[PDB]
Amino acid sequence: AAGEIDESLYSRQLYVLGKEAMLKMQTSNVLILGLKGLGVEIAKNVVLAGVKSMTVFDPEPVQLADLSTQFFLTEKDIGQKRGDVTRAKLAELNAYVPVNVLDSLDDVTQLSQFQVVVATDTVSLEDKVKINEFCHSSGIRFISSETRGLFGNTFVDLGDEFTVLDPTGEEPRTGMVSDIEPDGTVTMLDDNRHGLEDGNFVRFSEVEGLDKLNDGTLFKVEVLGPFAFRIGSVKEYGEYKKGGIFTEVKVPRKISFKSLKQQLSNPEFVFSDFAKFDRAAQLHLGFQALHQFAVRHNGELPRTMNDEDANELIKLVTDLSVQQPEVLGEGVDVNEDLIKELSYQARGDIPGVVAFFGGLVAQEVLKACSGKFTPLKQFMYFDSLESLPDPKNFPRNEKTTQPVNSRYDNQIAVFGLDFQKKIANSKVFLVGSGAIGCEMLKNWALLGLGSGSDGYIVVTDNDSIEKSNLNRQFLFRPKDVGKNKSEVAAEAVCAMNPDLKGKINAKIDKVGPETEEIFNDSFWESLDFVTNALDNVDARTYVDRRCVFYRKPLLESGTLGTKGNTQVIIPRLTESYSSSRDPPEKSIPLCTLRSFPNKIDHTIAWAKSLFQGYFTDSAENVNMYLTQPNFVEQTLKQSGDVKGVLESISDSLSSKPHNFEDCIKWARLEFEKKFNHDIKQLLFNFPKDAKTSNGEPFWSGAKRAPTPLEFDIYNNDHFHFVVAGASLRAYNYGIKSNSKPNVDEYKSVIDHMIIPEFTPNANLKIQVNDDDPDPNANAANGSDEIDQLVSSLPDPSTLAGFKLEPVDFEKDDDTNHHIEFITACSNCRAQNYFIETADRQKTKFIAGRIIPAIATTTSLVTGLVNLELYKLIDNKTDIEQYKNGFVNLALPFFGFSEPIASPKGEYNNKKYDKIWDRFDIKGDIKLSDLIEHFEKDEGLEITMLSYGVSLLYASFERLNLPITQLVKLVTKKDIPAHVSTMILEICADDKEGEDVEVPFITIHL
Ligand SMILES: Nc1ncnc2c1ncn2[C@@H]1O[C@H](COP(=O)(O)OP(=O)(O)OP(=O)(O)O)[C@@H](O)[C@H]1O
Ligand SMILES: [Cl-]
Ligand SMILES: [K+]
Ligand SMILES: [Mg+2]
Ligand SMILES: [Mg+2]
Ligand SMILES: [Mg+2]
Repeated sequence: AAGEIDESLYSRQLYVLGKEAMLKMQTSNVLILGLKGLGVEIAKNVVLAGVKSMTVFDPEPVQLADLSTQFFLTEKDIGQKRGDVTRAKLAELNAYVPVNVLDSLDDVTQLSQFQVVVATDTVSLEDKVKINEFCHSSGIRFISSETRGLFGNTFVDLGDEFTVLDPTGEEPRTGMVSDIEPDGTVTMLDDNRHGLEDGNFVRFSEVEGLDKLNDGTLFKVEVLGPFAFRIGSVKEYGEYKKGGIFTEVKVPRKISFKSLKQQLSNPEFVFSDFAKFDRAAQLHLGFQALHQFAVRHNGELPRTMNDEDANELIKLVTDLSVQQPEVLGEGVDVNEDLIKELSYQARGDIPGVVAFFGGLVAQEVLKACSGKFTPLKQFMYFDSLESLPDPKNFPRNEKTTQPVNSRYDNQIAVFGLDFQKKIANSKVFLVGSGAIGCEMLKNWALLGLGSGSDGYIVVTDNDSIEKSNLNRQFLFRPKDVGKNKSEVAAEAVCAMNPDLKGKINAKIDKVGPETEEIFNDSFWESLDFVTNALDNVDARTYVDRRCVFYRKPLLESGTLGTKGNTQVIIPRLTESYSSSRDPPEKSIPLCTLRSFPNKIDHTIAWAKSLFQGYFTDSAENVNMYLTQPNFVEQTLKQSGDVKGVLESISDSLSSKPHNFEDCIKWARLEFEKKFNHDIKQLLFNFPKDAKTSNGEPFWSGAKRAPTPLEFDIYNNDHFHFVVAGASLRAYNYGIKSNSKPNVDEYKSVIDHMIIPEFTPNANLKIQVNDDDPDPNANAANGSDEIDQLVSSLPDPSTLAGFKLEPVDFEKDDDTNHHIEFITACSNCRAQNYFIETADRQKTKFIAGRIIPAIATTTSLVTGLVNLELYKLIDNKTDIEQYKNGFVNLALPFFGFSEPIASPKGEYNNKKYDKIWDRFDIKGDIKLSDLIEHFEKDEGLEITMLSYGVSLLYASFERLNLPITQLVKLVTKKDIPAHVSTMILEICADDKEGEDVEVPFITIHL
């Protein structure tokens, strides 16, 4: 099993961590001490990630209050040992990870069986120090974490010696160079930014004239603006001539950690929130004081909301400040109000805080196992005090926060009973049931959100469960693959908290325009707020627009590998998701794709397009030509690529295969065309020694002169191009004939083919720049030469019943030849242009647009969302109380900012909210009266009334049609069915005679 990773399970996580880090993880034995909510959350993430084994220690009996955040305990478990009852449920998370229970820790030498030891808040500070001393002195990595109500911390001690092998997890930077001067000044090609920072290291390739500079030697970077950097003298290597590519290399970094005992008096802090810098040292003394309080008082924490205990904690912190003078520093007084809240909340057990630290700490465990990413060094403290409701609405005292003998006692401890009841009675829509959705439903189950008679949860997701989902969608099991995500998730969390039984309406509908009959006005209007758990801009933007329309708050969030974000959208207050979006990533120039690739990303895009044309569009165009009597006529109206469409039909029918041998021949001939003849044609038009107008080499920089390929069936890429191409063609034409192709079989067919020789077309123009005109446009064909191709098409009557079967691209079925073809095809073109070839996993990442994902980040971001949710429940209108988050666990880095206020505008002298305000019109008004009323009371000379894309009115004949009739007219005579409201968008002029931006209209039918 050594060295093997199950890519079909770990696919998305492999794109975060890499194979080497996971191989180190699969050798590491982890021990977690304490299996309340914090411990089980950490264990859940580490077991999903795949370590060698997980061992849990917790002999304490389950009590009902433990269920606040321990999602694997049930009321039937009370009195049993937490470790014992949790082991079997953790074991079900990942069959590759054995989960054991450690019965006793009296003998500390047992720790020597483990590589990483995690001490949660069940471990006293006295025991944490003893355990850390044993781990530190033995070479065992040590991590501890504690949560106390809305506060928490983590401590990391990986020993005297630890090597970071990759500090960031980012793709290495690369770039093309146009000069390296004798002093090492490197000039970037054209406008290309290097993207490097001082102190980075690079190696070089293709630098002609400097020979051994390309041998993998590393050079330390001194940046000289964003388009040049310096590497020190290169005189010893020669004299630059031309060419070159730099590649950033991450070098190992040896670091050293101090023990817990040393760090108690002289801590090294990583801050979680730059608005709260000064709180870290205060909380550092406070968390210690809580332990001292417990040793005084028979192991008990301060009493909930108890002011006597709080005053005692403050004195403990004061005394400790004198013993630990370097913590606060000189002249800094104890923040007594802060310590008071810590005392008041010490017993609290809050799902969002547990999820935040569970995700952070589990990732630190994986860093400890692997050397991947930069460990936290060494203390981080956190609070989410902004989550507290306004005491005017929900007073906090010993009466309101007292236990009621329920699983929620330690959330009540913080928020009070009435606030928890308001959570129970909340009405929420969750859009999506994947990674964030599953974690979200778990958090809500622990909150009891929707368990109240007036509350409920709706969750919708049209997708089914797939194997790779299981790595981070922890409510799903191997047996659940193929079932509907939302339905399985709802059932799973109601087992975790039967209080939610019957309160989760699991739907399998896709959210978007086509389901507004389902998600109608009554549906949205009833909601308290909406939570997104989506993975695409279209769905996120659509939900955002509904939330704006219905003025519902929206909780947005996302992850990308180790990075994540949260966004709070509040009606009449903040920007929305849509207005905050970033302009799209610039696309690859078409000439670069078509003729001058220089990165594997370019050859993969090209190969994916060829795949689409060969095996999807070609088949569809045939079927349409055979089925629609007007196809040819339509194809000149619709056009786009008339020449290409008609040629594909003619090719598809004239060269139809009769057996599998015919498909092999076809694929071998396409190999010759794409990787030999077309390349000789390019070189005919642009000889290797050709010059531009200004006498410089045409083939320089981003233009890499290719060499045609001579087919070699022992080259893996040539072989698999033909295998995959033939199999997909055989699929197209319903031919049948092996998962293992036989090289000798294929070789016998190909060996006996006659391969047409290349003859150049000497009258072609190939586009060099995208600014230049397009030689291969419909305008570049001619209205006369298409007739030949049309009349040469066989009439459908000669092909009765003939049908081609189009391929639907599926990146995640490794037996279907899709990624095989794209990888081989890409790599053959990479061979043409001397680009390094890529394996199937990288090709699948790019061609499939897979998003790197891991449960640690998913759980952490979800925790942060639920800390903002508390603020919706209190109807907070102070924008300064909300927190938009950005996280990068690689670093680790945490940043928070208050949301951005909605832009405000003026159609002069009237102030409006450019996002949330609109004109509400009662009734199906006649067009003329609507135009009038804008002049009457809004003083607007309306100039463009549009419904969706079309313009119902434009000043560039005359209508007295009620809007509902007007829309029918211009939308090909369709009848609105369930529509009670209609959104219209206006362009207008103001009383001063000037065009103004104006809010949209709602027609209430
Ligand atoms: N318009 C929509 N309506 C409802 N659910 C949606 C919509 N668009 C996307 N989703 C859901 O959002 C969820 C996003 O979760 P996530 O991306 O973790 O899972 P996934 O897409 O199956 O995994 P992967 O991206 O790794 O294949 C998906 O389950 C997806 O079905
Ligand atoms: Cl390359
Ligand atoms: K020519
Ligand atoms: Mg400098
Ligand atoms: Mg999916
Ligand atoms: Mg997805």
